[PDB]
Amino acid sequence: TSSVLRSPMPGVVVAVSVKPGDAVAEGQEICVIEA
Amino acid sequence: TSSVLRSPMPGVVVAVSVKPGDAVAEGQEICVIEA
Repeated sequence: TSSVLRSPMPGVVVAVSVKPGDAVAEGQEICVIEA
Repeated sequence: TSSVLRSPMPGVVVAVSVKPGDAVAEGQEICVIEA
């Protein structure tokens, strides 16, 4: 019933586009990480 | 140089574990989405 998203790399989070309670669509941006 | 993480499914974000400026390790939890 649930998905846990993890970072694919070491880096720094530069943007986060969602907060708890927001809906998401498949393919919708969650965050951006710089290497 | 950068990674864009997207939702793998339609759902609702139930938890977000990072904010801009935080470091992440490979495999570190970003968020949890419920279907």
